[PDB]
Amino acid sequence: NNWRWFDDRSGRWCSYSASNNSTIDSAWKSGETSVRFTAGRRRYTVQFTTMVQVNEETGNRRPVMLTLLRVPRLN
Amino acid sequence: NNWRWFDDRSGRWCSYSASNNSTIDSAWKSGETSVRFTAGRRRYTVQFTTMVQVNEETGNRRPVMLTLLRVPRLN
Amino acid sequence: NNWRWFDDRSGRWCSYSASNNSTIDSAWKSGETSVRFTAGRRRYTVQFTTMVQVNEETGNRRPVMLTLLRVPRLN
Amino acid sequence: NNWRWFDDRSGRWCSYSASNNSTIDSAWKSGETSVRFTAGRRRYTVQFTTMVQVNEETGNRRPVMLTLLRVPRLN
Ligand SMILES: O=C(O)CN1C(=O)c2ccc(C(=O)O)cc2C1=O
Ligand SMILES: O=C(O)CN1C(=O)c2ccc(C(=O)O)cc2C1=O
Ligand SMILES: O=C(O)CN1C(=O)c2ccc(C(=O)O)cc2C1=O
Ligand SMILES: [Cl-]
Ligand SMILES: [Cl-]
Ligand SMILES: [Cl-]
Ligand SMILES: [Cl-]
Ligand SMILES: [Cl-]
Repeated sequence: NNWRWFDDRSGRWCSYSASNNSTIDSAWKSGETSVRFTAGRRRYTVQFTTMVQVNEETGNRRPVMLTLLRVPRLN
Repeated sequence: NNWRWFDDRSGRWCSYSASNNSTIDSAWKSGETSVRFTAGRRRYTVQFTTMVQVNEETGNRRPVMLTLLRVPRLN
Repeated sequence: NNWRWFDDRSGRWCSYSASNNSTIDSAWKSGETSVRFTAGRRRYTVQFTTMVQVNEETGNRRPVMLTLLRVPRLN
Repeated sequence: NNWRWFDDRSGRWCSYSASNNSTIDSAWKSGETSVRFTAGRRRYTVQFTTMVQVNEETGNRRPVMLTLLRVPRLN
């Protein structure tokens, strides 16, 4: 679960479901500029060119981030 | 201009001023867990452990992001 | 796909097979410090703390790298 | 500091001198596709499009890497 979306109501970064994270990450690795996914009766588009998620039912925009692991890894 | 903060009023990622971007990036590269800066006579702290900017007067939290350069570089 | 090992004979970075790349990347995302994989019966270990692949039949150490895609993505 | 070159005699990644690391990192941040630097009587070019250091006299190719900081930062 490496992708996150920001919830401005709670003021915290939130995780995607395992399947939505996998849909987003597969599109990210394939070079697509955007990806759609469904969660709890809403369709969303993650726009990779702006790092913003758009709720396609309401139009609400929430920022997204990709977590990055340290290189090299610590012992 | 590698650091950005999300403005939920405009629905867009926003750039820091050149000096605030430099202040934030120098603290990021030094391994600090947070950094202080001011903009428009207001004080903020960027918390690197949560990737959020905190308005010190209101407590309002806005997300932040670091732009990343491709490795390897494209020709 | 995203992991590469350096071939000193040819002087080039080389891709892994889709299956070996998936094995390495799953272990990378799970926080493991190392991962074993095979190319047929030939055994290898990728040591994430040193970013080196050890050929477990010859003992030869080849460096490894993880490709990093640009954030945000270009249009 | 943050750039490293692979020493296949010892089988390990090695650091650049502080000045060579600064020269490489300044060219990296400026969008250049390559950078030249010296170490005593040795002359090198780091090719960012292939992540390889080339000895200008002999053509010997040593792979390079850029260390990456975790995002978000750990406490
Ligand atoms: O729709 C809203 O108000 C807020 N919201 C999102 O932005 C979002 C993104 C992904 C998932 C998921 O389960 O993967 C759930 C949600 C969710 O509830
Ligand atoms: O939260 C607010 O008060 C709104 N707001 C910010 O969050 C912020 C951060 C950076 C700069 C800058 O000039 O570098 C300006 C602003 C700004 O207008
Ligand atoms: O000459 C060798 O055996 C290998 N070798 C290099 O490729 C190299 C590159 C930069 C520096 C430095 O001091 O910045 C040191 C060396 C070094 O020792
Ligand atoms: Cl939403
Ligand atoms: Cl090598
Ligand atoms: Cl070998
Ligand atoms: Cl000499
Ligand atoms: Cl050399």
